[PDB]
Amino acid sequence: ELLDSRFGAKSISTIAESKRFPLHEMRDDVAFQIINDELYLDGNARQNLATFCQTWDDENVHKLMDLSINKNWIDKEEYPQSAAIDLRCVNMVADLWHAPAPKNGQAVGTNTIGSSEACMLGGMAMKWRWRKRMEAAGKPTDKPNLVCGPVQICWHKFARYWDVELREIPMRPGQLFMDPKRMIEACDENTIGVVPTFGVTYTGNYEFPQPLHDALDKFQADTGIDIDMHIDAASGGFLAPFVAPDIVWDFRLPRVKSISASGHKFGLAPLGCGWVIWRDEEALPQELVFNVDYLGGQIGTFAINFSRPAGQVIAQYYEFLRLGREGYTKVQNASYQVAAYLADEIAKLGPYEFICTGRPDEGIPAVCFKLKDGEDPGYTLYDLSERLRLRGWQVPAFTLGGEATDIVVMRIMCRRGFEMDFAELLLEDYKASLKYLSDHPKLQGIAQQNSFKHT
Amino acid sequence: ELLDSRFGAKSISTIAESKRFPLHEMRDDVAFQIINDELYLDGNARQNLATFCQTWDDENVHKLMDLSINKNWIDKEEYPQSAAIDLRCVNMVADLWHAPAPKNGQAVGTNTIGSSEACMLGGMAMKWRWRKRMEAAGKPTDKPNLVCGPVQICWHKFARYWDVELREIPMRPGQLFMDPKRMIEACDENTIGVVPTFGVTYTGNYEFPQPLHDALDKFQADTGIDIDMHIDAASGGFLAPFVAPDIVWDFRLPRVKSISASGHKFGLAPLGCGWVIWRDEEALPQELVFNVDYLGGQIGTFAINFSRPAGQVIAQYYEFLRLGREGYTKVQNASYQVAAYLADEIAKLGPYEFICTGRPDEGIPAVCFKLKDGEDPGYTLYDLSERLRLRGWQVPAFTLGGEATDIVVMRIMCRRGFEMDFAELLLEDYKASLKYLSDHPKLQGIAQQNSFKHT
Amino acid sequence: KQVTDLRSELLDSRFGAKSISTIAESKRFPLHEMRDDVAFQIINDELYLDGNARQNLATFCQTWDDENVHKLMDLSINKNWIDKEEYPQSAAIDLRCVNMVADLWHAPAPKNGQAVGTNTIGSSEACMLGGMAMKWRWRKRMEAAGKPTDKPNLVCGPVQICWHKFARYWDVELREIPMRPGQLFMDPKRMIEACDENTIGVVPTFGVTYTGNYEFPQPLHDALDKFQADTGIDIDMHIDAASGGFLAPFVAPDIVWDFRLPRVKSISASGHKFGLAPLGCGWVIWRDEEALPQELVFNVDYLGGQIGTFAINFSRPAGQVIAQYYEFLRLGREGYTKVQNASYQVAAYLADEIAKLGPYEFICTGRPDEGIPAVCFKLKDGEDPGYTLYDLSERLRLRGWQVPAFTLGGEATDIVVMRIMCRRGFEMDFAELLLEDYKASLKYLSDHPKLQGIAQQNSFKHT
Amino acid sequence: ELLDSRFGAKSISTIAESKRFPLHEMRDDVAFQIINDELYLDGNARQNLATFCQTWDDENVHKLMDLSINKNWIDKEEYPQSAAIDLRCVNMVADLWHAPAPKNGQAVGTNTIGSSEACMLGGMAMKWRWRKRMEAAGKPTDKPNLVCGPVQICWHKFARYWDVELREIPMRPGQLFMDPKRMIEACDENTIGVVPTFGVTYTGNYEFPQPLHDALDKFQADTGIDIDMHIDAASGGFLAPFVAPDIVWDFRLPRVKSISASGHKFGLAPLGCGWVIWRDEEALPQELVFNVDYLGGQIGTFAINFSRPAGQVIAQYYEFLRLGREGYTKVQNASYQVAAYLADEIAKLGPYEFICTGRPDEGIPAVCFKLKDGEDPGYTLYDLSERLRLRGWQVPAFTLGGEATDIVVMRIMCRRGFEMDFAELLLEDYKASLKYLSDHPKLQGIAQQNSFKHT
Ligand SMILES: Cc1ncc(COP(=O)(O)O)c(CN)c1O
Ligand SMILES: Cc1ncc(COP(=O)(O)O)c(CN)c1O
Ligand SMILES: Cc1ncc(COP(=O)(O)O)c(CN)c1O
Ligand SMILES: Cc1ncc(COP(=O)(O)O)c(CN)c1O
Ligand SMILES: [Xe]
Ligand SMILES: [Xe]
Ligand SMILES: [Xe]
Ligand SMILES: [Xe]
Repeated sequence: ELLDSRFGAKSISTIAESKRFPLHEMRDDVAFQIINDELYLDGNARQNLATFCQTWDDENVHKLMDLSINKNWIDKEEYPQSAAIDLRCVNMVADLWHAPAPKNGQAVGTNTIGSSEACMLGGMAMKWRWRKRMEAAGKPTDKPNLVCGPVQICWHKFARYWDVELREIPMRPGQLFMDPKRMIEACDENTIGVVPTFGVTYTGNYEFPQPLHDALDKFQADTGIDIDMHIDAASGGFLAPFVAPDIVWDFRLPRVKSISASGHKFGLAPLGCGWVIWRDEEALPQELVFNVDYLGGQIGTFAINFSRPAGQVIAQYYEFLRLGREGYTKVQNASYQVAAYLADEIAKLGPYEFICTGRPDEGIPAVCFKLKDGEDPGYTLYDLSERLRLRGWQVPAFTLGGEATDIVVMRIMCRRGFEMDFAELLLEDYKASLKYLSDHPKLQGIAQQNSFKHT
Repeated sequence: ELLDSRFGAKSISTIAESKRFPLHEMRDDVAFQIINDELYLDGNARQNLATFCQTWDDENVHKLMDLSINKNWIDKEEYPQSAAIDLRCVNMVADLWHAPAPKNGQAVGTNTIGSSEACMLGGMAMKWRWRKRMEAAGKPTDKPNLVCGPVQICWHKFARYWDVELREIPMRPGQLFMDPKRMIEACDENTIGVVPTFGVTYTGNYEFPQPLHDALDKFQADTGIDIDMHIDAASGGFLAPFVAPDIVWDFRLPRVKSISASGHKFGLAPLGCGWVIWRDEEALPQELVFNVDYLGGQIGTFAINFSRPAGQVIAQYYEFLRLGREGYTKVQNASYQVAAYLADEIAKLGPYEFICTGRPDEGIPAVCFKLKDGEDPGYTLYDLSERLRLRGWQVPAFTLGGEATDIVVMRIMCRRGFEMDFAELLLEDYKASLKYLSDHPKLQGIAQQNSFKHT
Repeated sequence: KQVTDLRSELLDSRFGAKSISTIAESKRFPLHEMRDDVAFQIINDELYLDGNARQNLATFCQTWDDENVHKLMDLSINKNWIDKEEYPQSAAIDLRCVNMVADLWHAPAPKNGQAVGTNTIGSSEACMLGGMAMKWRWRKRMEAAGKPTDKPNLVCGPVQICWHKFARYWDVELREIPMRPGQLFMDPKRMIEACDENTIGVVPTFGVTYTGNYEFPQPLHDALDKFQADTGIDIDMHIDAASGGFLAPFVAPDIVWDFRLPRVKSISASGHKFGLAPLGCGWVIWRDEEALPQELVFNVDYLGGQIGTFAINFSRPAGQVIAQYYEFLRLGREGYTKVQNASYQVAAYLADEIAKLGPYEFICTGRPDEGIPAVCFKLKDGEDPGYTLYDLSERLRLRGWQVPAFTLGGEATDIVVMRIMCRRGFEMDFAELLLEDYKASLKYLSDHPKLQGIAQQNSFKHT
Repeated sequence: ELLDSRFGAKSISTIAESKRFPLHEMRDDVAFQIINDELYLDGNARQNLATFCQTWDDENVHKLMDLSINKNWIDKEEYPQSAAIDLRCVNMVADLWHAPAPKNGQAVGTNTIGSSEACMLGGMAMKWRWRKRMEAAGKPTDKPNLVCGPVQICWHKFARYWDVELREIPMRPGQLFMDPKRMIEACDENTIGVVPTFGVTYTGNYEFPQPLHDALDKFQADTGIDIDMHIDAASGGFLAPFVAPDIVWDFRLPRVKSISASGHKFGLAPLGCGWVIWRDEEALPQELVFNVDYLGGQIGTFAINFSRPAGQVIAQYYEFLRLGREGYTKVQNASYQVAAYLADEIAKLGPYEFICTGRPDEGIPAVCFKLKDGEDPGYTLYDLSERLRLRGWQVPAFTLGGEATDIVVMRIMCRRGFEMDFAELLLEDYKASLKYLSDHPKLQGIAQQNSFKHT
């Protein structure tokens, strides 16, 4: 007769008969506690330096989210003020990225669940534009390809799910990104677009759309093939407009037909928010828009999702209102300041070569380094990653894709709430780890599992 | 210069600085109040009988959601307990639908944001299975079609986005649903699958998979053509297993390779929860599964979205645990009792012809009706709907699709929280409106806009 | 052949248990206990059918929420206003409010440091108290003069219902100066005509419920002076300043309406209107000890000696007084002036904007020197824009708004007006959105001419 | 230069600018803290045994009241559900007190802010009924009187405010309440009615209506004069129906035309809730009723107040619903158990004579006693009351009215939350005080201020 020390009663196991739908009722408050108690086993992510997504808490965001638990984004009739708020965000994000001022006062874009949806949506519209143009000219439309650099996994999914051929320019030592030369070599009249990554996941560096844009202009000159771009700005999109307004990467570039980003990365929204914006009505094929009947007349949607919570848009709106440009600038500078500082300090502690050092004009606030080629300080980065985990930190070590499959890097993400003091403390732990490693030479070479690298 | 009476300070208009990204910071607690006050203009949906989604509030769900605001469903490393709760639900749903007990102890399915993503996933798997089968028979794969009845807009989206021809059997009078005879005429060797809708959005009725299944068995006998099904049980999927276990619609049928439903409809989860289950490992082409690397190995996802909150899954788990089968039977029975009462009471109040009378063996808890042909009681259903809005209720009137385009109906949705007393009150207001329309005959015919119908 | 699995009793989807109905079982006192949390949920659930009043522009009462008012109210649920013994600190606070209000209205500085006045549940109670004391003063002056006291009358303009109640309940004849086109208010000429030696007082309404205009007490005061010079009859006033009472002192301190005028013997107003207190708070102040006849004061024994009360109510919560005190303290003259100005800004903009949308004649355009923050208008005479204000009201309800249209009293019973109340929380942005919905409705009414003339029920007009 | 230690800032005194309206703004949170701090000087009433009103806290009641802060009882249009609940309460109270089942389904009554207004209202209705009768008979209506026993102050108010001669039958030793003999001596054709008090404030005893009713029946036989009754059941009204249903005091007696009670006494509602119910339509002269226009028709009010919170009615409803008869019987008995106990136990502690010992068939849960005539234990009750204050308790010692002005009583009110355990502790403190008075004989005779005795 198994008992539970919590309830002073007969034990209900969650693991026994977690394989069948449960047969019986159980008191609501007991069910709540059992789950609540399980959840203590989840991490809080504050010491997690792998993830990009918002992990900090603001009481106001909890209140907005909690008011919004039942508020259906798709139901414009019942929730007309949430609907209004969503459209302001669309306009505000469009403005931020130099979208040509919209003819009717309303920018062409949509909120999404994350950058993943936002990319498939950008992806579909590219395909359709390329398909329309090619049928008009009487040509085969069965073999579209996409040209890009070391892209996030959403692009591999989009390519697979929509039968487009992924021409990914491989990462290679001393050329880790998509350069203009290799881009051009991979393009022809079946290329639907080119996708630069404005903040490479693996390393934190920017892929600068301008030099690529110039190559595509030249390419049109030489071949007559007119290629559009879509900027995956999952993280850059809410960084560069504030701390590096000089970098031309957005709608300021004529070939850029759409951009996407994550609200719930550096836009500071809570998990469950992305954005995609098109340059104008022509960037978005009408065949893709579905009009749904409501009382005030009908509205068009381009989204994969239908019903879903409006909480994250309202929270996004709250970030936008309370910070503005002036506010976001100070926030993102804070992060860059932390990244820079970690970068300089870590350089002093071993023979490291730095792929990314958290400068605002090169990428996102991220430190990314590898060991110097053919040097051996007595540990690998997997080893050091293991030591830091014992001190509560999740600092991922992993190998790159492509022809740089030989290279192991360590990458640190600096997000909101990882302030200068927690960086100090990481550093103390970092140093203590180097010390234990050197006191225990036997540890070398042992750890060999990659960590989660994707978001 | 303009002041605000809440703050006794210079006014900030959210409607003036609404077009561009704001330049200045504002005090957090003022942004919060500004937004909080706007959201009072949203409805609370408790008198809305137009929607399927949960709008009831339970204190434990709010707590679970609130703890879960940052829990990343995709980050199995940091949130391993959330990961575990998710997998449990997958098994529990599979079990509910009579999926073959799984070999390795883990059923084949995934959580989704809603039924929209669930259906595209199932839709994509149908396409690939059909493709693989044609390529083996050395036949062309360029003209896929999908056969179905009056489906929810997500299937129109699917067919557009993925280049499949939608053969929608049209609603017509005395013939609203996909019947076996009409289904068979639309089938051929390019049909990727047939999708019954187990709870038709427009009317509430079930399309019964079993007689369709018999027709497809006969169809393969006669032509050698072996057509699969995917059941869109958006609403029925959490009703029938409890209050009509003897309706054979699920994996008990060999042709049914996958099923989807909404957790946030009758599965009682909060907004942002959907499910899709496949019959077994072979129903899911591996080319569609993506393996992400993590510390404890690697898990395979099939999902359009990537990062996204885990609260909904956790809340769904709460509902499963606290109610079980005995609980859910009680809960759904309650809604059924309401709808059946409403249908009986309303029938006595006008010259009405009923398409759906809210019985558990016919469909979901919904009453759906139209005016009897050639009868004219001095008003239209649009008219009665507008009178009802004035007494706070949202009871939609709209026209059916296909050939029944001519037909106006009123459709009442009974969800959790809309209890017998509330139904009594609506009944009073309905009578009160009937009277006011009879006292003011000039009102007949004026209102003619369709209401939100789609979920 | 069955396929179902049903239970043979009525169930509730919330509780997965047997149904309990509030509606049958609403007829007799209930016989059985029920679980507390279930009782609570059943009730809380029903209350979602109440409006939140944010789009209700018919009411004067406070509808905005402020976290601190909620906490203060929540601490005070049990605090009994009448129980000076147990809640000496609440008693102190109440006394401070009375002084601050007196002070705000230029009451003569009290001899003993304590003004003569009381808190009440709302203006209704305030007014009966003012009316009672007026009646008693007059009764005594006549008894002194050995005259008959059985036929008292009260002169006033288009007043709120409470005066109709007071007049009935207390056997006083109501000489209401009737509203009529182009003279909607008690004017000096018609007031004088109604006045004789049984007039206990004249009651200017400083903020008319129906329209929002001020009846200005000073011209009336002048007439009443001239009237004494001619007849020797000495008539008192009492100002029903229900709403204007917490407006003019901040935005129009030059309008002479209060104790600055010697005939004004008491003033009443609502804290839970432009006072900004939460529902259930009024005030009445007497000029001095002599204005409140001792016969009306009841003395009750407490441990610290005895205190005198002039209240209709006895036991009652102190929350609103404390809440009112919070408002006074946190705002001051400086804060009120701002908060009040904000509301007048909304009214002025609505009035200037709405004027452009149809053929309207304006009774009140929300100007600080004319009345309260209210917009009140009627259709111009003999214009037919294609709808009545009743119809326009209806289309507005469908968009969530409650903007009343109702007929005026007296001889103007032939006029339909629309009135918009602008209170705290109804800010410029919300006024922008009303304007959009108003425009949308006009467009709907113009594309759908059959709607004209159909709607004809009066909306709630009184507070 | 003066500082506050709480805010480490320039001091604000509430005592300075308690004289004039304040000039300046302060920070909201500071204002709030200042006030909150002063409130700590208020008692919490748990040891106050002088009062009648509810002083116990229940979480649900707090939430309801807090939901209802803006809910306007008069505004039937905006808060239709609060209106509906109000009306149910009228019906439940009517039934409770054996009112004749109302014709049209709605009993004639109204909620009020307390017993005081409810008494005013019943009083006016009495004065009108007599007025109308007398006019019809062509007789003087200028000299109305009221006959009553030791009434609560509201009846003295009633009489002054409405020009009715109060004929209060005075208390006298051995005869403390209105008895039929003296009642009849005071009655005539100008008597608007007799008011028995069903739970006398000063003592706790019931004035029994039935023997008076017989006296009034006999009276009408001898003289032709027909005299109505109003019961003041401020406290008795929510006691006898549960623990003494046999006492015939209510609408079972035909001459009872109206009854009034406090919700916030033994009705268990929070402060600000009273009831008055009429026997039927005819009991309530239509002159007194005012019709206000709303949209759903028009409603009749008979109230002194106009705008006011609906929180308390709602709270009252919750108490009714959750408890019922069976609950109320339990709650009320428990209080009687306490007062019975105190009465037996105090009896043993000195030379006391009891006026009221907390028996259900005699009065409310109160103990009221005086020192035995010509007996001197060496203290007065005033002295005992003061000793008890020192140890936290408020136990009032006062003198009775009329011809018992020679008499000092102590009176203990036993209300909800003053449970057996607290009585026990009062007894301990009671014994210690007597011991202190015994050891310190000088203390005797010194204290002489009457306590608050009225509610
Ligand atoms: C470049 C890029 N694009 C897409 C994504 C996916 O974003 P989300 O998880 O917000 O859907 C990420 C995060 N990995 C990314 O770095
Ligand atoms: C049959 C069906 N399938 C798909 C959906 C879409 O579900 P969701 O809102 O969860 O995306 C609905 C609800 N409209 C539906 O009725
Ligand atoms: C002039 C006037 N008098 C008194 C009142 C009554 O006040 P209350 O609702 O606060 O009791 C009102 C509106 N009710 C009013 O506007
Ligand atoms: C018998 C009697 N009648 C009337 C009242 C007045 O009650 P309230 O304070 O609820 O107005 C009381 C309160 N002492 C009472 O006991
Ligand atoms: Xe869009
Ligand atoms: Xe999967
Ligand atoms: Xe007073
Ligand atoms: Xe009433």
